[PDB]
Amino acid sequence: SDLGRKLLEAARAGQDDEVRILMANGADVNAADNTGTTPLHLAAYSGHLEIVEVLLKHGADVDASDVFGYTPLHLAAYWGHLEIVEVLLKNGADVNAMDSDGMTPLHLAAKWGYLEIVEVLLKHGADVNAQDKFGKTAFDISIDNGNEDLAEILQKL
Amino acid sequence: GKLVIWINGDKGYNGLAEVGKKFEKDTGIKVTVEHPDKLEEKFPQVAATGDGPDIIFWAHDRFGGYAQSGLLAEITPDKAFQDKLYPFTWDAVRYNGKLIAYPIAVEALSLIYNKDLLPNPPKTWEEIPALDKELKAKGKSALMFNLQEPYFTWPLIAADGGYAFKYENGKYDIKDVGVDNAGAKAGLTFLVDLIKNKHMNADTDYSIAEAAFNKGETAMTINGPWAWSNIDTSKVNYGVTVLPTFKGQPSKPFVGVLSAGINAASPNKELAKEFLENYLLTDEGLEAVNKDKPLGAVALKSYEEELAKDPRIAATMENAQKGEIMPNIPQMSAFWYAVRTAVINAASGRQTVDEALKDAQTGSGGTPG
Repeated sequence: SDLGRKLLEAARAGQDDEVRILMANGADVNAADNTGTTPLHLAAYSGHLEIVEVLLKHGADVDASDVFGYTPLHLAAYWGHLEIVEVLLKNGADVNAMDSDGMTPLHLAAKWGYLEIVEVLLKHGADVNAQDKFGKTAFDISIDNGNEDLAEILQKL
Repeated sequence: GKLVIWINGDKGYNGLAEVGKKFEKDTGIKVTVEHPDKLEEKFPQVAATGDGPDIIFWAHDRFGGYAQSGLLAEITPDKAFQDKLYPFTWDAVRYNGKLIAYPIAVEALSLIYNKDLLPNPPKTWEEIPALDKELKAKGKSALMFNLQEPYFTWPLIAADGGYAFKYENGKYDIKDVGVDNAGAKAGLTFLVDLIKNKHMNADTDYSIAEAAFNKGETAMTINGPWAWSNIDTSKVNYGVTVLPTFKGQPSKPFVGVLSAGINAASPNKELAKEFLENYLLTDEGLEAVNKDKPLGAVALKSYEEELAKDPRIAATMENAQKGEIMPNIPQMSAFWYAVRTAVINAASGRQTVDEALKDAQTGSGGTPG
């Protein structure tokens, strides 16, 4: 509601202190807007580690999915925020969550050749054989984006 | 022996009036220039015989309806005069293979960018995601433009094959709509993915985009010559250039051609023809009105080459030439409604790209296929 929007905005803008005040005024940690985007999605996308931690501590749903099927973990991998990816995984994030097109966080990290994120993901059980709507795997995504390096590594199919 | 003219209030009617001043000083024909609001919505009501202006100035798209109900006279410029104008501009004033008005100015969207934030703007849409991540790290946004009107998102959607109505030598096939094809779907899906990945927000409108760019918050925006003055006031170091390509194909923005039509019920058609071809459609003629209010790119090759020295005008003309002339047929009205709904629903996930475009296709008067 009132505090609902405020929390999303603060989380997006990395206003750590604003988040503190809002939570104290009864703001819902799991407030979701029109598209199903939660404060956790926005902090995971913007790369605000301290805020991600705070929301998780207050009970933020680690696997909330928006209208496109994205979980905070998808946004973290796509935006290259390794620290946030780790925290999410430690709080129970589904390493193999799939969006509406069947893409997993591994597919997204693959599009950019994020080696460290790929490792943390694999370690947590990411299915390297997972296929999306276009029948593509993380490997196929690496070639389509010209990430020869990551491509050669994902060779462990 | 009197020529009455109707022109919008945002145009240079003072300069145009100055033009009719010379005509009157060589023939004695009293030239009157008026600019009543709702003139375009009023013309078909007042011009329906009885009496209305002799010459009406307006975007060519509105002239299709006028010709539909026989409200405009068929003009017949000679092969010599026709060569003074860019060929594609004559295609915007055609109705059933019959010229119904004279091309005056040309407008189309261009890519506007902050030179300080972005030295060399992207030549392709595909590069934008990477560019946005690079800029987001420096506290900046790559691109921000009005996503609420299909007029602004069409350039991308049409790039790989999409189109409104098929145009074939002087005519539109009103039943052949191109919003449901593979090209349109490819473009709209690329746009949705930008929103899905947070490179853009589905709620960004005209005002939000404008303020963000003029405040140096975003590296680029998409807009026409009408937005230039406000950017000058913001003092942002900006450039205007060709729109990015999508799948190697140029973005195809809608082209609008300010045109002057003659009232089919006008008793003095020869005069009107004389005025337009020999007094307005000349280097001095257009320059007279341009000084009172900039026209942007121009249909008259002659004066266009002089104006094209301004790189912004050269970009406008380059984008227009690569664009899609806005269809002047009545069906466009439903097209706008249908497509606006499709993009908004696709962008918010309320509908899938396929679903959304399938609805837009039939809503525009086309067949699924």
